[PDB]
Amino acid sequence: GTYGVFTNAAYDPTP
Amino acid sequence: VPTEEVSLEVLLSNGQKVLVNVLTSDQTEDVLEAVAAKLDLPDDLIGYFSLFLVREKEDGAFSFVRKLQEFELPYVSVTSLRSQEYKIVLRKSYWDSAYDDDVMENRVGLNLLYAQTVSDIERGWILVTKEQHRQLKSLQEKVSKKEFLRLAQTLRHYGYLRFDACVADFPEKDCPVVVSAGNSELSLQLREGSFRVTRMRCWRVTSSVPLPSGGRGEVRLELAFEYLMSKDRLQWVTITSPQAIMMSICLQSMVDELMVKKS
Repeated sequence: GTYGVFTNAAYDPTP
Repeated sequence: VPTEEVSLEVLLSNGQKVLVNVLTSDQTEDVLEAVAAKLDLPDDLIGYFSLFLVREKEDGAFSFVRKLQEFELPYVSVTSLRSQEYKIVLRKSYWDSAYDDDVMENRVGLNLLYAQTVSDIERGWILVTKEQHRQLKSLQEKVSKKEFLRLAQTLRHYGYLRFDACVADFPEKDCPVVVSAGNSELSLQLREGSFRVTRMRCWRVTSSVPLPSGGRGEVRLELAFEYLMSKDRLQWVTITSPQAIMMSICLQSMVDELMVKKS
């Protein structure tokens, strides 16, 4: 897709 | 599109022309392979490079519109715009400079990296001072392409993609900014902010409806990313840019590369 929300697979909230 | 053989110009980052004969119905990978054949780039290095649609500005600089996807027909992609300002460009398409080692093992790969790095410096994508730039253009004559590239790898924003000047709501609403993507982050030069891809929970691309020309409609586009500013604190940062989709593509590409590495 082009518009809307993209989930970030690389998100890492570990500080 | 009816299948027909045509001539397609593909530019390198510095504007050098590579002319290939392809089919109107050839997809991105087919065109990429034809370009690689014309340049004598080995098959095993093709995956390190991609084709991009760009707008060439009066001064010859490129504003990147999108990376061409697998399903696209590059001839159609560029021709359908009906404007000679739009071009197809070949450029390295990975982010971690460690991969430069693989590319530089081949003469043609090394030549391609050298060409785009020289142009990156010339166009201000790589950030040097007036004096440094002076030195570089000198070193350029005096050192090998390999030695030049090894030095370039240490320069500020080597490996980044720069976007046209736009605005963002960080740090304040409607702040003029230059955004660049690279090294698993978005850089916002307002002062500077550095937003790590691994701290973005998601991002969103939004567009207004098409609006009457101020014979082309106009659209207000935004890229917003949801950033972990500190522990348990998420904050949306919004960039207003006609290149929001290209920014989104870069974020996805950077996240993808991190995941591939992780695996």
